[PDB]
Amino acid sequence: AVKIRLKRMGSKKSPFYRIVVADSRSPRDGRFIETVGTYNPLKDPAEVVLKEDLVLDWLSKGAQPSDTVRNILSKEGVMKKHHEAKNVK
Amino acid sequence: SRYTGPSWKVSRRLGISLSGTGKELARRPYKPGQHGPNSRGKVSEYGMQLTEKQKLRHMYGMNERQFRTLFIKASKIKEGKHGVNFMVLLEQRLDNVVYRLGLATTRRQARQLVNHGHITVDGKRVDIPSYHVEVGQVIGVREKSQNISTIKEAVEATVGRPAFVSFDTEKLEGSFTRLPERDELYPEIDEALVVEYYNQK
Amino acid sequence: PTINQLVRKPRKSKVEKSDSPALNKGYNSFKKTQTNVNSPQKRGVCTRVGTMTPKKPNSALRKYARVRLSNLIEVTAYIPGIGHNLQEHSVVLLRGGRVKDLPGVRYHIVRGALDTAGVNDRKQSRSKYGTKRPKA
Amino acid sequence: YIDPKHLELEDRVVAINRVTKVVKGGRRLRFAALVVVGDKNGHVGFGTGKAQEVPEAIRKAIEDAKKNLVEVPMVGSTIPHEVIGVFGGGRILMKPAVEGSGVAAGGPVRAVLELAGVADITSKSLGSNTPINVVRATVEGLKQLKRAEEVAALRGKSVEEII
Amino acid sequence: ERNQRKVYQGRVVSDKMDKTITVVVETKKNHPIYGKRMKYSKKYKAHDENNTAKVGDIVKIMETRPLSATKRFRLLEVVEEAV
Amino acid sequence: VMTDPIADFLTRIRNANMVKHETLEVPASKIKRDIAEILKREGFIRDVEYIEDDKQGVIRVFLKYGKNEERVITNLKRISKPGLRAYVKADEVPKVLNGLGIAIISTSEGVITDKEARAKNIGGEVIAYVW
RNA sequence: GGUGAGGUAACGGCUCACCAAGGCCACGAUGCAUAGCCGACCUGAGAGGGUGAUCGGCCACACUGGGACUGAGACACGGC
RNA sequence: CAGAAAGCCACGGCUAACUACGUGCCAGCAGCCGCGGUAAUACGUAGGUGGCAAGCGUUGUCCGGAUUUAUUGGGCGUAAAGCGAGCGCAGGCGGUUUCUUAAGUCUGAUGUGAAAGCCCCCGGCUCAACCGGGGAGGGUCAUUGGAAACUGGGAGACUUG
Repeated sequence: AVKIRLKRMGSKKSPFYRIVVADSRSPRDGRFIETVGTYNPLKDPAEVVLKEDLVLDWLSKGAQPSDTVRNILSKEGVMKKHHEAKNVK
Repeated sequence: SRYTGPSWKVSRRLGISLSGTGKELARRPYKPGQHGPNSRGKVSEYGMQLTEKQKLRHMYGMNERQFRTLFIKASKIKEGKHGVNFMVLLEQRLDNVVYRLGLATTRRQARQLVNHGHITVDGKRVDIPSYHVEVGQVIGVREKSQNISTIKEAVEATVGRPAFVSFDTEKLEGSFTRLPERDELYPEIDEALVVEYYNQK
Repeated sequence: PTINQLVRKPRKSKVEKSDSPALNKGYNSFKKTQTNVNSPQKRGVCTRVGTMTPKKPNSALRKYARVRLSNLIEVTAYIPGIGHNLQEHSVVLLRGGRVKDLPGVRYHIVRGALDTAGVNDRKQSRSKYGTKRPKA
Repeated sequence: YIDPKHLELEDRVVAINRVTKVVKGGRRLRFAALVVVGDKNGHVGFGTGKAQEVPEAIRKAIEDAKKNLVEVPMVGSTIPHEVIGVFGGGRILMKPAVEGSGVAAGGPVRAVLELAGVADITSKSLGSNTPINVVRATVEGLKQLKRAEEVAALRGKSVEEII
Repeated sequence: ERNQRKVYQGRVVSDKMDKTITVVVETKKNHPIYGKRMKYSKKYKAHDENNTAKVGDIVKIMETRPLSATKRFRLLEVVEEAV
Repeated sequence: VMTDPIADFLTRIRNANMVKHETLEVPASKIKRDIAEILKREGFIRDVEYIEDDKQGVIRVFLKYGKNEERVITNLKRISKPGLRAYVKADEVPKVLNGLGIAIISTSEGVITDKEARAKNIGGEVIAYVW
């Protein structure tokens, strides 16, 4: 039940967010296995700061990227590349 | 307590004119108190380094703990003397760019100017008086309402203008030219009475 | 000493006392408990009142306050200030400090933070004796 | 040796005592003084004397002091290496510092080493703290110091294969 | 299979038990504060087939699995015999 | 009973030097011969020579002195005495009097100076200082 | 410790029956008192002393003590 | 519109800061030395000055200064400190030398020592803290290969102990 997800680093008013990749038994900002990506919550068009190297390696193992990961990596087409290089493979 | 002094009694007590021979000389060399002339025995080196550090602290009006942390920034460099590189890094406050360019006449005028957003740098506003100005930031004067007379009143009163910055009063534009050094930027104050006081404070 | 003789002994330290014994409170209630209570200050009550004259060769009549805390032990403590606002059988806070006037006393009671008042002469040391800013 | 009294020198008076000797009836009181004299270029000395008042005492001390001066072999306004000197309870540690850091030393040993023209040095008082034996052990430790051309000259080899 | 057990070439001390001897290894290490080399040892309960090695014999030993109330050693090679 | 003859050799050096005469005879072994050749290398002994009949050694030490009768060597003491052997790695190599003296390291190939150890990145056990 | 059997996701005195008396200790067994352990810290020139909050990891506990059941996973914090 | 935006404890030495008067063995100050007692920079007022600085005094606790537990880094004739003396089990340390060994020791390669931590390089928040990217630190660690001087294990030798 491995699962890639997000992680907050806020202050009071202005947050900063990070993608994080883990197993779903764990808490969100708690433990994990390794690291994937981040993104700016402010200044749209914000800073799409992605690894885009471990998502397809990680879903080769088989996981479930969450709701935000699918949209903001379909902006980079990684989920499009997921069913483009895995349903075609 | 941030700044109160009328630039009379501090220049009286420490002794050096603070700092460009802009004096008030009818009452200077005798210190205040109920014994003006009727002085007493010699000064301990406690009091010597005391008034010495208070002389360099009143080069700005700044804070003792900020002087501490800026002194600790001067040890990261690992070239040259630690007092000399502190003395150089003493002179890259935004207010130091204000005074040594020729846009004002004193540091309190520098801080009262830069308090209310009256200057910018490189087409971007800086609010704080203590920004770290490197070499390359072409300092500006916020050309919205620069017809205010006291800017050019301080410019055209060409009293104290050093010769290590390249600057033209035509555009009111210029940049901090290159590196200063000890032998050029204000003798005579210190090379070691800082680096000895700050071990056993 | 030689080094294996330093191996088979541990070189113990010089374990220190502290001249504030009453600020480490091995309670009575309920089950006569222990101390975890490294305090700045402890509040207590009165048991008697009086004065004291010191050793040779100092000569006056200093006053004091003997205090029982909640741990059923009694210490004599000193009074600061001019005008003792406290009286017999009254709640009293303590502050720690050794005093070289007499054997026995090693504390001084508070002025101007609790049940006691403070100063009405000093307009220059107003943080001490717990009576700050008067408009006069 | 006799370093002459023909150099520009500078003084600093370290400390004075008031010292008795009982006579039948009253009490004598005389002062001593412990004065160092230096060129702040690399020649320093010390001395003492007693009299009945302060300026006469320090005059006699400066009179004594210029008979004795020491070489203090410098390199870059810093010691060549680490030297420890001891004279009757006066253990003094002295150690070369980083160039531009200053003198990190106490009361009397600063009054020697600043006056002898040392920019950068570290020290630590250890043992006795009367101001006489401090100064004497200081000057004894500064005596105990070598130099590269000296050492390579003493051995049959040359310098710059050992620096 | 990629790893054997760390064999500890101890000597035999006790052999009074059936199928079971006592192997004592010895090593020497430092002091956590001072410097010189100490001397210390443990004792290893070793399982034999029929108690071959005598008192003082040298044998290397190898662990298998918990056989008893935590004895975890086997015989390998009778290296050299006392007499 | 002597349980360490190297320190006796070093103290006979200091005892003959402290009263300043240059004749010295100690019974010697292989390693005393090694430190004799090291001290003849770096300019401290005027001559060494060997006389053997049926027993220990001996190596005869001829001390070195200057123009105005002073001494070129001024002290001598060991480091890894018996009782506490002390070992030094290649980034632990000492540098005595800022390299104005020398120090002895026994590496895996002989007795060398401590410039030789940082000239090969090879450490060992430190016998003694001298300066 | 050995013998065999039961039992266990799993080895094993974990448990039963038989044969012996073996085991651990001055390098500190056993006993008594105090303490949750760690990554870490506004101390020191450094060797080393002091604290175990944040925040993160592991372990243990649910008014006190026993006991199981469902469920693969609990002897279960808002289950019995 | 300069308008709303100024507060803290002492001044006998250690440790910058003086006067007038009162109580004048007593009212009360003491971090320690130490004051008082009719001429107090020490008791108390009042003004003068001093150092931090919208934060500044007191109290408690922890490390230093402490070489005052000394491995780094102390010593036992008189200062605190060699058992009243011998004999010896275990234990600590051992004369010279040839060959071997490689346990200690030195050296390479590899896996690991979570992330945020501290530091350094680079960057953004108007700088600043806060956040981001990259490696050094934490092994007295595990496997694997050499080195054979010193210590340790095996075989022989010598005569000084």
